[PDB]
Amino acid sequence: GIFGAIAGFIENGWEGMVDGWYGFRHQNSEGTGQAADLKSTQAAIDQINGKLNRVIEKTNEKFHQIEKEFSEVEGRIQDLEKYVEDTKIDLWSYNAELLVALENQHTIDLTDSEMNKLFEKTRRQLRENAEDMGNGCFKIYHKCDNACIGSIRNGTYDHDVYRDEALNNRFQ
Amino acid sequence: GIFGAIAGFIENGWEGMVDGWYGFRHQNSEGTGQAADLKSTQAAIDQINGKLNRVIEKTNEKFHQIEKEFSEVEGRIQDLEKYVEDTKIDLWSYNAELLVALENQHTIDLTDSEMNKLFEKTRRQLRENAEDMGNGCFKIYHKCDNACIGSIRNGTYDHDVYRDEALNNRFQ
Amino acid sequence: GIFGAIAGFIENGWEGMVDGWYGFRHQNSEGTGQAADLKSTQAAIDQINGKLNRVIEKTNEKFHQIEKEFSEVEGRIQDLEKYVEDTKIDLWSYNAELLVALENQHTIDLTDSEMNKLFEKTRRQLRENAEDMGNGCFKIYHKCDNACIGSIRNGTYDHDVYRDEALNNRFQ
Amino acid sequence: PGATLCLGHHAVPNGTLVKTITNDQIEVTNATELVQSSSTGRICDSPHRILDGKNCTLIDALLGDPHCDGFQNEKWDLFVERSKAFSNCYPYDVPDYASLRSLVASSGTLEFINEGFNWTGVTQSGGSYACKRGSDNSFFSRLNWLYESESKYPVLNVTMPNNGNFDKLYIWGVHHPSTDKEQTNLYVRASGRVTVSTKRSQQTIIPNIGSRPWVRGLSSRISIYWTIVKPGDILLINSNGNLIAPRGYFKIRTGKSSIMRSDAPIGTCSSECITPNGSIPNDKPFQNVNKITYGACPKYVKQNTLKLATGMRNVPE
Amino acid sequence: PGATLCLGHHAVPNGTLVKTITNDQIEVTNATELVQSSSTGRICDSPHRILDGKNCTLIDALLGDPHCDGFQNEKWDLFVERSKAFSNCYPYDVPDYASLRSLVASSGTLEFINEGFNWTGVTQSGGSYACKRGSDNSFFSRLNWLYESESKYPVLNVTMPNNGNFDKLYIWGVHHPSTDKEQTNLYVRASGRVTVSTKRSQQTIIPNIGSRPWVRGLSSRISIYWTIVKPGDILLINSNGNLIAPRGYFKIRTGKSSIMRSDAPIGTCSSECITPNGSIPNDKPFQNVNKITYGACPKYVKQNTLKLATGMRNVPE
Amino acid sequence: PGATLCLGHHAVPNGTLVKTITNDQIEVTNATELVQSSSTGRICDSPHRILDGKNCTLIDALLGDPHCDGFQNEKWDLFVERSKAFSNCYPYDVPDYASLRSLVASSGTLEFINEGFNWTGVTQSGGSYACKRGSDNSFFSRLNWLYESESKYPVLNVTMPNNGNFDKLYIWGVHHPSTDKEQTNLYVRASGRVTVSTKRSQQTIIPNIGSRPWVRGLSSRISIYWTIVKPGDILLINSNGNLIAPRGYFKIRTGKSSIMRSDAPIGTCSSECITPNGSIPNDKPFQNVNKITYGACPKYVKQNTLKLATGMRNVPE
Ligand SMILES: *[C@@H]1O[C@H](CO)[C@@H](O[C@@H]2O[C@H](CO)[C@@H](O[C@@H]3O[C@H](CO[C@H]4O[C@H](CO)[C@@H](O)[C@H](O)[C@@H]4O)[C@@H](O)[C@H](O[C@H]4O[C@H](CO)[C@@H](O)[C@H](O)[C@@H]4O)[C@@H]3O)[C@H](O)[C@H]2NC(C)=O)[C@H](O)[C@H]1NC(C)=O
Ligand SMILES: *[C@@H]1O[C@H](CO)[C@@H](O[C@@H]2O[C@H](CO)[C@@H](O[C@@H]3O[C@H](CO[C@H]4O[C@H](CO)[C@@H](O)[C@H](O)[C@@H]4O)[C@@H](O)[C@H](O[C@H]4O[C@H](CO)[C@@H](O)[C@H](O)[C@@H]4O)[C@@H]3O)[C@H](O)[C@H]2NC(C)=O)[C@H](O)[C@H]1NC(C)=O
Ligand SMILES: *[C@@H]1O[C@H](CO)[C@@H](O[C@@H]2O[C@H](CO)[C@@H](O[C@@H]3O[C@H](CO[C@H]4O[C@H](CO)[C@@H](O)[C@H](O)[C@@H]4O)[C@@H](O)[C@H](O[C@H]4O[C@H](CO)[C@@H](O)[C@H](O)[C@@H]4O)[C@@H]3O)[C@H](O)[C@H]2NC(C)=O)[C@H](O)[C@H]1NC(C)=O
Ligand SMILES: CC(=O)N[C@@H]1[C@@H](O)[C@H](O[C@@H]2O[C@H](CO[C@]3(C(=O)O)C[C@H](O)[C@@H](NC(C)=O)[C@H]([C@H](O)[C@H](O)CO)O3)[C@H](O)[C@H](O)[C@H]2O)[C@@H](CO)O[C@H]1O
Ligand SMILES: CC(=O)N[C@@H]1[C@@H](O)[C@H](O[C@@H]2O[C@H](CO[C@]3(C(=O)O)C[C@H](O)[C@@H](NC(C)=O)[C@H]([C@H](O)[C@H](O)CO)O3)[C@H](O)[C@H](O)[C@H]2O)[C@@H](CO)O[C@H]1O
Ligand SMILES: CC(=O)N[C@@H]1[C@@H](O)[C@H](O[C@@H]2O[C@H](CO[C@]3(C(=O)O)C[C@H](O)[C@@H](NC(C)=O)[C@H]([C@H](O)[C@H](O)CO)O3)[C@H](O)[C@H](O)[C@H]2O)[C@@H](CO)O[C@H]1O
Ligand SMILES: *[C@@H]1O[C@H](CO)[C@@H](O[C@@H]2O[C@H](CO)[C@@H](O[C@@H]3O[C@H](CO)[C@@H](O)[C@H](O)[C@@H]3O)[C@H](O)[C@H]2NC(C)=O)[C@H](O)[C@H]1NC(C)=O
Ligand SMILES: *[C@@H]1O[C@H](CO)[C@@H](O[C@@H]2O[C@H](CO)[C@@H](O[C@@H]3O[C@H](CO)[C@@H](O)[C@H](O)[C@@H]3O)[C@H](O)[C@H]2NC(C)=O)[C@H](O)[C@H]1NC(C)=O
Ligand SMILES: *[C@@H]1O[C@H](CO)[C@@H](O[C@@H]2O[C@H](CO)[C@@H](O[C@@H]3O[C@H](CO)[C@@H](O)[C@H](O)[C@@H]3O)[C@H](O)[C@H]2NC(C)=O)[C@H](O)[C@H]1NC(C)=O
Ligand SMILES: *[C@@H]1O[C@H](CO)[C@@H](O[C@@H]2O[C@H](CO)[C@@H](O)[C@H](O)[C@H]2NC(C)=O)[C@H](O)[C@H]1NC(C)=O
Ligand SMILES: *[C@@H]1O[C@H](CO)[C@@H](O[C@@H]2O[C@H](CO)[C@@H](O)[C@H](O)[C@H]2NC(C)=O)[C@H](O)[C@H]1NC(C)=O
Ligand SMILES: *[C@@H]1O[C@H](CO)[C@@H](O)[C@H](O)[C@H]1NC(C)=O
Ligand SMILES: *[C@@H]1O[C@H](CO)[C@@H](O)[C@H](O)[C@H]1NC(C)=O
Ligand SMILES: *[C@@H]1O[C@H](CO)[C@@H](O)[C@H](O)[C@H]1NC(C)=O
Ligand SMILES: *[C@@H]1O[C@H](CO)[C@@H](O)[C@H](O)[C@H]1NC(C)=O
Ligand SMILES: *[C@@H]1O[C@H](CO)[C@@H](O)[C@H](O)[C@H]1NC(C)=O
Ligand SMILES: *[C@@H]1O[C@H](CO)[C@@H](O)[C@H](O)[C@H]1NC(C)=O
Repeated sequence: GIFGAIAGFIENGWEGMVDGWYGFRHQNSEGTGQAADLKSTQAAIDQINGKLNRVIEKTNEKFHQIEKEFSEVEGRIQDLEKYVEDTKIDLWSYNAELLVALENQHTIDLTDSEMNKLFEKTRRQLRENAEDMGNGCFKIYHKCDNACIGSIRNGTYDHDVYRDEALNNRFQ
Repeated sequence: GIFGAIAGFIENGWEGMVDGWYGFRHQNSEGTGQAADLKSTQAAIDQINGKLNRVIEKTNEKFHQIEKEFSEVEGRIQDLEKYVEDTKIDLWSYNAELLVALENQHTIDLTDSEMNKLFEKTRRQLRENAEDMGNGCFKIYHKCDNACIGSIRNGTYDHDVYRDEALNNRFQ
Repeated sequence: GIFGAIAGFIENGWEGMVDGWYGFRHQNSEGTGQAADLKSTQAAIDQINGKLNRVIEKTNEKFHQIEKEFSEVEGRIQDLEKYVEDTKIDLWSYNAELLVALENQHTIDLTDSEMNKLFEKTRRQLRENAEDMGNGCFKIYHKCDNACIGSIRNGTYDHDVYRDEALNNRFQ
Repeated sequence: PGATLCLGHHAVPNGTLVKTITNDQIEVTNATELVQSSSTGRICDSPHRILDGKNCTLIDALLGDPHCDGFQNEKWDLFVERSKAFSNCYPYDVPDYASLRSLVASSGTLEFINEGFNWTGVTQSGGSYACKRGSDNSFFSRLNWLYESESKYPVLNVTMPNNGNFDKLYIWGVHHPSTDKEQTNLYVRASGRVTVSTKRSQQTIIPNIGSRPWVRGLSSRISIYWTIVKPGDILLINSNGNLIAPRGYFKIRTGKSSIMRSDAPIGTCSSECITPNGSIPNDKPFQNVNKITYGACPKYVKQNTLKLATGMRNVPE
Repeated sequence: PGATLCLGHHAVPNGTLVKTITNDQIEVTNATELVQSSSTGRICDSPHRILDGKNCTLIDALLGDPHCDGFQNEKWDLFVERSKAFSNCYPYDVPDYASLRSLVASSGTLEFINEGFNWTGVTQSGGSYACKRGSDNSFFSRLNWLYESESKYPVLNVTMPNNGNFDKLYIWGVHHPSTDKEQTNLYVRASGRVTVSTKRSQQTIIPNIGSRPWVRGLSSRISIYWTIVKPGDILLINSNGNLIAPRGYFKIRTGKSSIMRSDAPIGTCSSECITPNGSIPNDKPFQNVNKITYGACPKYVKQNTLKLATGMRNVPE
Repeated sequence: PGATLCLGHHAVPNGTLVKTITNDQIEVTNATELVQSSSTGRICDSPHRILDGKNCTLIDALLGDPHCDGFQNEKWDLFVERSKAFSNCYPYDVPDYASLRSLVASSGTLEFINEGFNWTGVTQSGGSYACKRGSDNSFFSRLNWLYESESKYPVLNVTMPNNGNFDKLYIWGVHHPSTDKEQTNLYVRASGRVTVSTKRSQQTIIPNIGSRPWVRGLSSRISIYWTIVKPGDILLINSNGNLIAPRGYFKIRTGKSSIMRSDAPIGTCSSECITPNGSIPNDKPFQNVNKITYGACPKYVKQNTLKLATGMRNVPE
């Protein structure tokens, strides 16, 4: 939420996008289309798998410990054994609760970030040939058929080819 | 501080804004004005109240424990009782110190974020009719009376109505 | 990584920049140059030194404690002494591991942020006289000799002086 | 022919400094305190059942020291021991005093059921001027000082089965006379022995004759011991002298009761969290009042202040 | 004459709620569970060496209670004590039972080496009908009940040096007769004494004559004690009556062995983490099954669920 | 007719790998080490007062073993016990050795004040060839071995009030003879008894006659005990034999003193943090040298390295 893309200027997600986390929808002279962006998708997945691998990193191995259940009342020493264990459990429970809260806050922000990064990358490709409509969409001011849209999706769009046509349409 | 709006490209806060956390000041043909933006204000407040509710979530309830003050020297068992409690207190003190540091760092960044989001939302509304002056202000290149400014503040500004007038003023 | 500047739209770092963390490289009519930006450099250093000072803030001072190594088998009380210490060490080891992970994630993001802030500050100075080429570079559409480049680096560039020349070159 | 539209944020003239990951002191518009550092100084008498021990420690109310007679069969969530408490009966010691105090405190009741032990052959209800009850020499109300009858003290061998469905706590004792004349006068034999056993456990205590420092009139002592008997188990008391017998058992319960050392007065108010300094509110997550607490309490920490930011950075002009 | 290009992200129809710093419940596209909350109910017999105690506690297998004869010289990583276990030999107590159980459990072996103690002047291998082995009155297999020979009991004074390079655990005992006739019949003298010493330590136990509650045929008891002897040190046993002698020593080891109270059945599977409820997987960092565990285990926490987000915020239309 | 202006950041040819929330290994331009993992191997003699025990344990310096005479009335912040230490006086044991060592170590002083106990009727200053002081048979300097005078040993009954304003630590003992002839020769009576009491506490120890393993010439032993007496309280020592009497009291203090087992040599340097490996710097927040520490120390952790990034991601070309 901290970049304002997901659940922000992008109104909602696409349930019909099943082959990626992020991607492109277009409308042009030949129709409409949808395509997943694999690099941004993979960047967010790699980060989430990294944090998952860290959280499950290593299992403490413990053997003989102290007793934790008691059938007889004893007083002082049993009070201390119980207090030590209860103290330990409360602190680990705190660590677990905080860990998940921090990680989940960070996961929501990093995935929002990757969405924003793809948007900013696309904006920069388009240079003076498109305008940001404010809802995650670019209005592209020149004829842009399927190969042209494809060139934008794979980072090879040449803005100079269309600049004259786009400037003419943009400025009356 | 991480987005560079608050204490960054916005030079300072407005002590005279008393009905909101974020908002708009304008100068036009009819005078000057100030108005709070409630949605951004409320978004930051909701987040801060969420973190406050979590920090105060549940009070551990403890009953019979161990003794923690002693009138007689005893040696080994008393050493251990004291060490257990001192160990516990130091760890909770660490948790409390870290919690407040992390939360306060995050609160400063989220409020900076909400300021940036409102700025970016306004920029996107204005399309080709204004330019970013670099200090949180837009220079609007067309006559924009009080209703027009109001339309920007409530998200109904129609950039097409003014585009011809704005382009003419922008480009000589 | 969360802003997408460092290790993102800026392809790589500059090993030859030895007098600052961030800065400017230019090409113009008089040649090429490199200059460090001290304010952004200092802002990131100040933050890192702040977090370093906090991590080393205060050394707990402990005196008489419990025994932690034993030459004789004893059973219950020794089990508890060992368990208390092992419990403590595992929790401090957890705190240390988490602290460094969180701090390092934050340091990478704050330094990325400062790079983005300098880029955004420069973009805003240039107004309509330059375009973002998508790789951290601005194409400046007017003659901009060494003093002019210097004016951009020290925040005194006057975009109005060059706007007519720049608009003419930008739009055919 | 145009307009200017400026985006911005509020500020306050009176900001407050907070700590962050990167800054020891940075000013935000507002903050809230997370460490409870004050107390009204009163222990609220709701919602927990407070029993003010007044002049009595828990152990003296257990044994039945005469000035503690008002505590017979009492209950509590929190027993409050006052620093002015004093013993005023037969001078005594409890090996593992701390443990007996703890297990009774945690049980939360002095509910006592008399049992008819068969003390045929001995005299009962020995007394002492160190332990007066009104006008008469007396003794701990829950203990039974046995001694010779018609110049004999037979080997006592008595039993008390636990045929109920709950645990029984027995408090008993051993008398340490100060001289050999006392020993033979009270128990005939030159030395006594007290053995208290169950199916699974046993305790034998041998008394020791000799002078101790004069306390409340006496150089002799008694030593207090305890035995728990589970359902289906049996108490067996075996002695040839110096036995300080139980008169019955205390019902042991489990639950949330405890004990606190405090001189704070008790007031009419409600508070979930009790410290020896008095009750404290529990709206904050941490507290610096006292590491000793009872109830639903904030966690004790060393810091006396921790400010949580509740607003943006304060950037005045 | 143009096109529209929209950037966006996926969503799912079935999101899952998670907690964050700022939100008690926010929907993400997916999450994974971090708290292990279930068990198959079986203790996997790999990779740790499980020894099912069955009807025997560890201490009864140590001492050599006849129905525990099958445990002689056994080893284990984890000794599992069943709630149906029972003693069926001479009624006994162990002062500091918990500690002896612990140090043997942690040692992980009942390996026993006989030693030829010089018991000249006494009869050996006393038995009792409370401790039958097949058809015959018998006794704890690792203990040696000494008593008078030809109506005398001389002052026993025997030694056993530790000339090896490892520690020796000696289990020994003291007999508490129920009557004076038993005492004189078995040990001649009116009261016994058992002293077990090393160069650096000593223990003296005085037996106590008297009735205890009838258990398995008897009102008498034995009390169990233990002594460790390091290399170069010497065991010296000195007694004038009531000695329950060791027959040798147990080899003490260090390592990863332990003991667990559980009624869960043992199965053919492999699992690093064992709880009294059964083995549990250890792919999650936390668990809410049991604070008692053995092996490579998740950490016990109070929460029964903690969801880690593995996807973005879910924003459907 | 234009220019290009590129924004950018530095890099280094020699980056360093760090851990993050999302990355086990990511390269940054610089990092700093947070775990102290080395020691010079020397215990710095400033700023804490180090007392090298050399051949003496703390308890042997307390009791007054002759080769420990140089430690009389010593003070320390940290008493360092060497592994080569040895006892060379009467063979002894301390029940709860660990606790007496701890309370003296924490007190930080062996300051001893002689008191004139009234030992009328007994001979004082018994000695032994196991405890030579120069040419003469001797004994622990702070203890007073009492025995018969003119073939009698009367019931000793002596008192020592605490009329000062500070606590007194008394060290006393009980002699265990190896044979009955020793017992009667030294104390006339066939068995002794030592009772040490205050207003509120009492200890009775019965000696035990018999052989222990030969140590430094002897099969007998002494057992060491201790009693603290608060202001307004009184010490009363009552014995009919085998008493090893105190010669006075040790002043008990509270403060920051402690004790450490270490063979590290002491050097001329200053260091706030002491480990048994030697002093360590305390500029880092954590350390992996030793869980045993004294002073202002980093916190012990299992990791031997933790790198804190002090620079941006390193992105070379
Ligand atoms: C082993 O050694 C100890 C120590 O010497 C002996 O213990 C002492 O025993 C005597 C009894 O013979 C005790 O004497 C009693 O002292 C009581 C305490 O008095 C204090 O308070 C008054 C003011 O009220 C002060 O003036 C006084 O100095 C004390 O500070 C008195 O209350 C007793 O007096 C009452 O009885 C006597 C009759 O004996 C009358 O004369 C008095 O007027 C009054 O009615 C009494 O004097 C003494 O306290 C014990 N000391 C300790 C330390 O315990 C043991 O007796 C001895 N054992 C053997 C077997 O000999
Ligand atoms: C100190 O005081 C105690 C308590 O009074 C005495 O201890 C008792 O001693 C007697 C022995 O004289 C014990 O009696 C024995 O009880 C056994 C337990 O029986 C239980 O189970 C049966 C059913 O199987 C029930 O009917 C019964 O009520 C009990 O619940 C019996 O097994 C014994 O009986 C066998 O032997 C006798 C011969 O004596 C035969 O008559 C029987 O048929 C059978 O073969 C026996 O009766 C009694 O249990 C002890 N009680 C306790 C609490 O320990 C001490 O003796 C006394 N000390 C001294 C020195 O006097
Ligand atoms: C109960 O049972 C124990 C064990 O049997 C008896 O304890 C033994 O008592 C005897 C005394 O009669 C002790 O004998 C002494 O041993 C000392 C240790 O010597 C060691 O070192 C030498 C080398 O220096 C080795 O050669 C030797 O083997 C030992 O390893 C010696 O120092 C003593 O010798 C000195 O005195 C004798 C005079 O008796 C001279 O002959 C010698 O030359 C020398 O001057 C002495 O021999 C023995 O150590 C004890 N053993 C243990 C394990 O304690 C108890 O006595 C017995 N109790 C009763 C009441 O009988
Ligand atoms: C039994 C009796 O009456 N003995 C006479 C004593 O008064 C006197 O010794 C005096 O004893 C005083 C304390 O006496 C009691 C007491 O503690 O009050 C008297 C109690 O009735 C008695 N109780 C029983 C069950 O015997 C009790 C008991 O013996 C002891 O407490 C055991 O330790 O003693 C006080 O100590 C006086 O200082 C002392 O002089 C003797 C000899 O003087 O005469 C007896 O007639
Ligand atoms: C020694 C003997 O045979 N004594 C006869 C007893 O049978 C009888 O008292 C009866 O004793 C019963 C228990 O007897 C044993 C036992 O525990 O089995 C018999 C053992 O052989 C004996 N072992 C040794 C080494 O002496 C053992 C021992 O004395 C005790 O366990 C010590 O506490 O006792 C049972 O208790 C009966 O209830 C009881 O009547 C006596 C008198 O009746 O006659 C003896 O001939
Ligand atoms: C008292 C005395 O001189 N006895 C003679 C003994 O020398 C001898 O038994 C020998 O005793 C040796 C140890 O003797 C001492 C000692 O420990 O040095 C002598 C001390 O003066 C004496 N101290 C006191 C206050 O009595 C001390 C004491 O009795 C014991 O330590 C108590 O346990 O004993 C050594 O053990 C020899 O091995 C032993 O033969 C006897 C009989 O031989 O003759 C006595 O004249
Ligand atoms: C709640 O009650 C606790 C316990 O009584 C208070 O803590 C105690 O505070 C006193 C302050 O008077 C400490 O005693 C003093 O220590 C200084 C040195 O620090 C010394 O110079 C004085 O002579 C005096 O001894 C005492 O150590 C301390 N006790 C504990 C266990 O920490 C606390 O102040 C009370 N808090 C509130 C909010 O009422
Ligand atoms: C694993 O085994 C442990 C230990 O047996 C289980 O914990 C135990 O759960 C029972 C639930 O039946 C608790 O007993 C019950 O408590 C309620 C009140 O909470 C009471 O009304 C019932 O009459 C009964 O006494 C028991 O306290 C608890 N024991 C401990 C030590 O916490 C646990 O449920 C098992 N977990 C799994 C996943 O199998
Ligand atoms: C500081 O001193 C401590 C304590 O002496 C050192 O820790 C000890 O390190 C030794 C390494 O020689 C450990 O002993 C060895 O263990 C291995 C198996 O791990 C075994 O194969 C060897 O035969 C030997 O027994 C010892 O367990 C360990 N002690 C403790 C209590 O952990 C530490 O290395 C020293 N650190 C520095 C920086 O000097
Ligand atoms: C979403 O999360 C669920 C549950 O955390 C994942 O389901 C697991 O999938 C793996 C791999 O197929 C299986 O081995 C597990 O048994 C599944 N666990 C459960 C509880 O069902 C799921 O794969 C995740 N990913 C997606 C895209 O749904
Ligand atoms: C990068 O980190 C290293 C090591 O953390 C720094 O080296 C330290 O420099 C200080 C100041 O000159 C010395 O006092 C330390 O002794 C050095 N430590 C080590 C381990 O070499 C270095 O200064 C940091 N900065 C740069 C720019 O490299
Ligand atoms: C990018 O897309 C264009 C248009 O579809 C295609 O011709 C070209 O081969 C692609 N290049 C890369 C590097 O993907
Ligand atoms: C927005 O403001 C304009 C101008 O003041 C007003 O006419 C219109 O009703 C407003 N609409 C909404 C949805 O707030
Ligand atoms: C900025 O740079 C220009 C051009 O080099 C120079 O003339 C001017 O003095 C500088 N001003 C400041 C404030 O640095
Ligand atoms: C009580 O004990 C006496 C003496 O042992 C005995 O005679 C009597 O039967 C027992 N029971 C009752 C109820 O008196
Ligand atoms: C065993 O003890 C007896 C009696 O003390 C003794 O005579 C004998 O020599 C000792 N040794 C052996 C091997 O019998
Ligand atoms: C010491 O004790 C003796 C014997 O009990 C006694 O006679 C004497 O008065 C006491 N006091 C002094 C100072 O000798």
